Amino acid sequence: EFGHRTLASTPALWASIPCPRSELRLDLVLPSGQSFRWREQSPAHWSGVLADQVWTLTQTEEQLHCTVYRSQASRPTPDELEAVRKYFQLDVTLAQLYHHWGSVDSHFQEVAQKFQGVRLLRQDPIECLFSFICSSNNNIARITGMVERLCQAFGPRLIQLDDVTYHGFPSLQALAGPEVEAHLRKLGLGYRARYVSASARAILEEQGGLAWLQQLRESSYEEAHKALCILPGVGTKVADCICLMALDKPQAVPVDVHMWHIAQRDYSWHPTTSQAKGPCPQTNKELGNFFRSLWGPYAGWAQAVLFSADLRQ
DNA sequence: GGTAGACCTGGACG
DNA sequence: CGTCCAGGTCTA
Repeated sequence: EFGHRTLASTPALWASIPCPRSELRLDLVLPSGQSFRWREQSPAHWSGVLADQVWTLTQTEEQLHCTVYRSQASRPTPDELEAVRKYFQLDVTLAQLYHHWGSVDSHFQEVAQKFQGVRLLRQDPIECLFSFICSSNNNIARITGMVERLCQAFGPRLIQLDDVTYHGFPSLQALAGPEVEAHLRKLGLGYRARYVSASARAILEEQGGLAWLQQLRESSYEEAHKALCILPGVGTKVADCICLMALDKPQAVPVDVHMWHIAQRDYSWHPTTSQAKGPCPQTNKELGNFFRSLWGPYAGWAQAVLFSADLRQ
């Protein structure tokens, strides 16, 4: 048996974590632009790297089926499945949050019907940092390719399924190496080729390496957000992403075009205390606060719910 | 402190 | 085929 597995082709190799489509919708999470490393190689079967390992994920109505490629084949262990639960944060009950945002908001309660199972992935800081550095002034379609080539170039080779080889996300040492930028431009990363190199070296030579970054999962949102921006290619929008998706700051509200349109069309929002009228540093910060008060401690997850709906719209 | 102007690039539209 | 735009950040 070769190629990517399916629930039908290789039943004996799939374990299932109990999970209803209301709690998680793969087709509304993985390609939604949180991670750029999941592909639907097979219909309803999403494959990608998780915890330095390849997985294929598919879901029924009450179960989420998982299969792992580690050299002996076997269904996922109890601990390997745990890695999956951690990734989708399956302890955070979406049904509750949905009730709360719908309870204190009407427009949400409306869109919160057609779009369920939209949660946040608990991503690794490094992968998330550099992935979202490539997102600025760019489209999800492009970003995916850039991150794919980036990983192929400087990422550890994992395994090969079909004509697809998977790579662990590059390390700081890898991204800081000589002539990385020159290499990354060949991969068409554009002006962001420098941002990656600079940030890799900045973190590893001026900040304290990996330790500095990871220790922001304990810091406060305000602390971490402030900490990130000093990195090249990292502004408020990019920082809010890293915080929200990797740094465990659920109140982080990434403000961008989509969020600014939604904040002008669906909430008729208007910059109260701001000299300007458009997306200037000031307003964007204020806009975020507005959602943090509206939706609360998890204004970030709520954003992701609407943001996803707006994409497939 | 508050502002446009630009950028690498690849896909849409007029 | 030129103008715009996409999960914006860095600049005189």
